[PDB]
Amino acid sequence: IGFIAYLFKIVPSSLVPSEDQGVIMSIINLPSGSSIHRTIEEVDTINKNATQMKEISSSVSLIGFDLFTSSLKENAAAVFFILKDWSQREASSDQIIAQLFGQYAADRNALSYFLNLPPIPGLSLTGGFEMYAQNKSGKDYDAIQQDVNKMLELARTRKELANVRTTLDTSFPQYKLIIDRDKMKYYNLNMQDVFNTISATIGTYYVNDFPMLGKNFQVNIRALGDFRNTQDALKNIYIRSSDNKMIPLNSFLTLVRSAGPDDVKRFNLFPAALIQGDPAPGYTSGQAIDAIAEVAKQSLGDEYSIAWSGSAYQEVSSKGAGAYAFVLGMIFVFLILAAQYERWLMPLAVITAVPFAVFGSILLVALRGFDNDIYFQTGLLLLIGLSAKNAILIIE
Amino acid sequence: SATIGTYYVNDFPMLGKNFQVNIRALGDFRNTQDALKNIYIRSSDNKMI
Amino acid sequence: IVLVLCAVFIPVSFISGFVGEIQRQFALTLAISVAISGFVALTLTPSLS
Amino acid sequence: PDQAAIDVNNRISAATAKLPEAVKKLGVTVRKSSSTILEVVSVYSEDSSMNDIDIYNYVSLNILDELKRIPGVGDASAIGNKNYSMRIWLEPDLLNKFGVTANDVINAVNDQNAQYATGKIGEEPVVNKSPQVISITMQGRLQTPQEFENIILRVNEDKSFLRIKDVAKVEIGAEQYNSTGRLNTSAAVPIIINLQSG
Amino acid sequence: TGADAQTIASTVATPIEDAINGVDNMIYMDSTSSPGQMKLTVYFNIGTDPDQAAIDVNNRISAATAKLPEAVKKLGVTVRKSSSTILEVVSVYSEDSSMNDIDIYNYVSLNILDELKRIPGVGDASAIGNKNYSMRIWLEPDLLNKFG
Amino acid sequence: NIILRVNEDKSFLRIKDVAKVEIGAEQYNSTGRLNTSAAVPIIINLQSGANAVNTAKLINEKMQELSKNFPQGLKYQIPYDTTIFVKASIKEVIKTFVEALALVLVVMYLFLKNFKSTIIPMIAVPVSLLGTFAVLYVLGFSINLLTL
Repeated sequence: IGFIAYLFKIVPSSLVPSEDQGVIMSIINLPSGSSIHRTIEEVDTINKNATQMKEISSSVSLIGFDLFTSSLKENAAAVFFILKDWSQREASSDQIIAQLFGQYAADRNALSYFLNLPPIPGLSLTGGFEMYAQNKSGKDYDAIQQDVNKMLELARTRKELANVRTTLDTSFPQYKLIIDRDKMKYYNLNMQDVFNTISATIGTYYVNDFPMLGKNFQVNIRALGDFRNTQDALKNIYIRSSDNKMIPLNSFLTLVRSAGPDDVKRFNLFPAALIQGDPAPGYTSGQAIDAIAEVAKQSLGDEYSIAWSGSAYQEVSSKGAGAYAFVLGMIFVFLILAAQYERWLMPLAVITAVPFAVFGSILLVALRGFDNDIYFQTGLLLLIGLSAKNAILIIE
Repeated sequence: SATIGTYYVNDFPMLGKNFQVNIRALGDFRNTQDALKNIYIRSSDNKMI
Repeated sequence: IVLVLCAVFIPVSFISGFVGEIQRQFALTLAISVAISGFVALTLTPSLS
Repeated sequence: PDQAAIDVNNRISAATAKLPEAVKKLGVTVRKSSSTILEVVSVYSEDSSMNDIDIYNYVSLNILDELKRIPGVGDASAIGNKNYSMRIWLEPDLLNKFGVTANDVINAVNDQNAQYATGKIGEEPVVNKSPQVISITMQGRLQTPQEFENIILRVNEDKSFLRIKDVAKVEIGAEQYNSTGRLNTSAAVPIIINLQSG
Repeated sequence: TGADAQTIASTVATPIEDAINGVDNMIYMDSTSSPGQMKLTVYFNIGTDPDQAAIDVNNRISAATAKLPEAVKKLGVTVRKSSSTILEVVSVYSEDSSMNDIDIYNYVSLNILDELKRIPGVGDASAIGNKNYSMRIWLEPDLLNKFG
Repeated sequence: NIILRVNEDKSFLRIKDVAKVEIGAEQYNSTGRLNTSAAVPIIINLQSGANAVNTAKLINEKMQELSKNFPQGLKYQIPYDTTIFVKASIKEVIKTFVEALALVLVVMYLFLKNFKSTIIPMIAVPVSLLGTFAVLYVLGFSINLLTL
């Protein structure tokens, strides 16, 4: 019994083992500033290098599309690699992922993470765990940015975590327009007219629909290419005052550069970032989750509170339920054995066979290196039943 | 509605949440029954009535 | 034997959750299978033998 | 109750268009009043340092949301109905003196204090194919009483701007002063909590 | 159409998030704001029926519509039962390369996407990109200024 | 040909003069690719509480029907689908079932010399399994790899 306790202590935990689904999804995140054509080039190069590997059969890419949030970002790109059939290929998915990482370690410009599909599709899209650093007392997202940077560094310091990354990014370049209200009104210009001109010339202005091939399609108005680019747009645009005099927009509008986050996320009414990490090879999902929780508690301040999602939330919420079900089943087995046998004591002897089955299961799993998981607990429950059955044969 | 009553023009930001902007005449003027005398309107001919 | 097997499987039915559904699938399947097999052993098997 | 609420919501959704402009702007709310009160947490200022408005807004911003988080709390709502608002107090005598009516003030406030959209520089339909795309941000919103006081109603023939500060007094106050809540002598705001069903 | 994510989050997500808060059997809630769009995802317990969950979310948002600042743009507001799982991805690719991406996308959206939506057991069928036909009008600022 | 101004010479000023009009995409930001070829990938979200395999069969059939009507030089490929994994796993589990049944037969014959003694429990096995399926139908529990 003591050995059973020790083995249970030493066995790693994880909700579900990593499965080889035959599809490798790669998330390519170009720097924030870079536009779509750069991502097209990088994704094409990634496909060209990957398709050379024989195990990978075909690749389907989603350029300009953020896979996990479904957002449409110019820099983000998502690439799925379809492997050969399991019978055909000899190298498992994880080995191909490692080979691809080795191949593309050289590419400094583009950050690429190769991840296997989650064993349970429903819980989450990313195979790795999902952790959120909620800031209860935060004020601005730049503070969040440097705090999560420290947290991510300390996460990569640990061995139990691999491919740790954060969705939040405040390095995006932005332009802030400052309206000189005094001068604008001195020019007898309505604010809304100026902002309509800005929206139409720089952005797309949806005016109304027009009919084509039956369905109604939008009509959009925008400036022509180069005029938007180079930060000199305002000089070319003109707005007419109430006196019917052309007024260049550069007179009362100034464009000042700045940096601010593109995407802003809130979780349970708290600004937060999304920290997603893939458990390192040789360590299970439970170990990685415990490790990242510890790193979050240490590096991040006491203001930050960790919340779970997807598979990590399932595991953290369902911990101990298996043990509770096991003990409840044992007590009901005791009661039914006592009822059938009509003697209180003998059910104790019947139960005492269960520890042998539990010891065998845990010992063999520990020897094979397998980790504790839901399937392990179900197996333990059924073996509780089978050991009991052997005990009934002898005691009756 | 702007002088005697409250006119909800638009929202303004404060403490992260949007709060109303309301225009009303100073309470001293609108309390009497003769409040209408002090109020004036433009007659669309650049004349106050 | 059938009683001991179904008794251990019954408490699984009550617990609900992500683990609850997974364990309950096995609980139900094994329980019904053992029940039918026990009925067979009680009745059909001796007659056939 | 959920079925009744959803059909009532669906019907008022179709009926919303017929209503006047102001009702549509404020919106029509559908809720279920079946549940009864569980308690009435009254928050009072013993020293009277903070007036009813501050107590009501602090409770709404910081207290109410926390109580909503508590499990089993179906609803939480204060009774004051006095949230913050940039009240602009017009002075008819000054308005008459400066030749500006309330309609001009309404137009100026509506026009100047408003955030509209903007595009992004360097988007894909470009010959240049610029290295990076930069998103234009243009707020155009006022958030302080000093900023509101600087709204320009009219520009005189002499180049001196007429502003709301000349013809009104701007301050932050409650949206409505019709109600007041007092526990004993001290002012307060009553927070009513309805138990979650089941 | 256009805006910054910070303002959208703080003004829109929070008043809606509190309104949703307290919904029956919500394991967790998350919101994400992007330039021109806001996405709010609400999750529920495994046993909770997503249909009744959507009904209750609609009830709560209706009740709290008073504290809502989404009024500036009412052209699109959606509450949809969402499924994380994607059954499959179908790539419609032209051999001859005669049709460019825009034409292929428009043809797919017109013909195949609707029929797939109809097919039973399909919760949603969507195509990446929004490259629908549109009557783009490219203003020329030089000529626009020249003609007044 | 939309008219902007009369021009007081009775010569209308039209949008053609100040802008160029062309039909194009609403947004050109995102593009999809299948291998080197360009394509529009459509993602099919399984409806909550729906069968994946049956839907996939329905989709594949419908997409074949539409493929009959595709314009010249158009092909469809389903690079990624979750139904293939399910089918492979189910077939593997069936093979495991057959192997286990054969092993049980061998053990039973080894222990009980007579053939009849071996078949009698072996013919007791199918009735129990089939009854399990029947009660699964009564209780409305979907067949999973867990059940197998």
